[PDB]
Amino acid sequence: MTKLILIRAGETEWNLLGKIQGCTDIELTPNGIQQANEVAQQIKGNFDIIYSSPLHRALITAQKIAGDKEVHLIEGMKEIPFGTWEGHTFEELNGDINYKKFLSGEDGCPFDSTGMSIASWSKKNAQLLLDLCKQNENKTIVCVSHGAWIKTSILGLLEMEPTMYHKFQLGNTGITTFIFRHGHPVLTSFNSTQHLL
Amino acid sequence: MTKLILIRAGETEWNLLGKIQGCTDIELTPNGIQQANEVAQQIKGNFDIIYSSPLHRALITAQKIAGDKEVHLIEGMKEIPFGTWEGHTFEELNGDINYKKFLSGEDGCPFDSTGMSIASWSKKNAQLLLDLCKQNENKTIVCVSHGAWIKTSILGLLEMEPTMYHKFQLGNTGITTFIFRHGHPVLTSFNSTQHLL
Repeated sequence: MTKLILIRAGETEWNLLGKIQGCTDIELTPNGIQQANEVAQQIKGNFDIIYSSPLHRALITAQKIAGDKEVHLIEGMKEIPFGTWEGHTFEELNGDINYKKFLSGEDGCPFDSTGMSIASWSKKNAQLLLDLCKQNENKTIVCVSHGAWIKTSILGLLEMEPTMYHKFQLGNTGITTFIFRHGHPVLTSFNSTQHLL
Repeated sequence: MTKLILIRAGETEWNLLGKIQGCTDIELTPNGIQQANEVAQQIKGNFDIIYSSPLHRALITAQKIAGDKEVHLIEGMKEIPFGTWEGHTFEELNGDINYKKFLSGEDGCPFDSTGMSIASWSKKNAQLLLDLCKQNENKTIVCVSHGAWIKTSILGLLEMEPTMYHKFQLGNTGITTFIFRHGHPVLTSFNSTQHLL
């Protein structure tokens, strides 16, 4: 009954460049809008309620999916801040100490100098998503958000070590779904992208 | 680049009952065959080599997908034996000590009285798939196999605790994909089933 659907925002120019957006409010590419429409077509109108991050790339994606429904903004669902890392590619971060930890597992995998980590964001976002699911018990919930945000959410809900973050790759408009088999969540799909051409 | 595609076999009557097949060679339902067509239609022959479990439910699904190509049998790809538990639902196993261990984590989560577990199958199936990937370095490899076999493969490739098995739910003709970034495997999709009508 209670079904959770996590959808990554559509494509942006910074995505194509490998440029870390984080909180930077970059707009969709024309292809990123096509992606939003194709994922909107896949979902049809199935969900009961749809939430979104307020960032444009996410919000526009959610509005295509929503069709006639309201899109409920959730600031908490905004992309994880990458701080100083924002504006750079990962290749440029090679001489960063916190990036060396981010990969290794040290200090729960720090996001630059944001004071926060894969470990903290996992607990935090998981707790958010669980509260939403309680709020909408026995409904199908769609949440449109971002790559880091969604990946930490997955680790959080499933209770996975922070270094598992680097073993999941999540695409633009990638569908990731949970159900709750006991009281705990169960992953039913991850990064389903068959709706794209 | 090396791409791995793990596909679960089509539906059977034992699947609809929640009945544990394991090694028993149950045939597809007419719907299971319709699923096999649909997944074959999605894949569109878009792979370089295809391997399969020799059990009919898997092999027939591989044959639909393969179309023109040869389906390479691998005995090691056959569904994990469930021994004692084969021919039963999970609800029937309530009084089994090994089933309580299978859930909890004890002894690497034993599969009945087979002398084997989620832990041992994880290492073993991980190992097999890596050898297959080495043999076909830089090709797109399809492997048709079964629920438990694929889930243990995921845990083994991603190096996860046996108990995580109960947090993944995989469907008939569910697509699951890996690539290899930095030498190590990265999950790009799990249980993608948008091809099903």
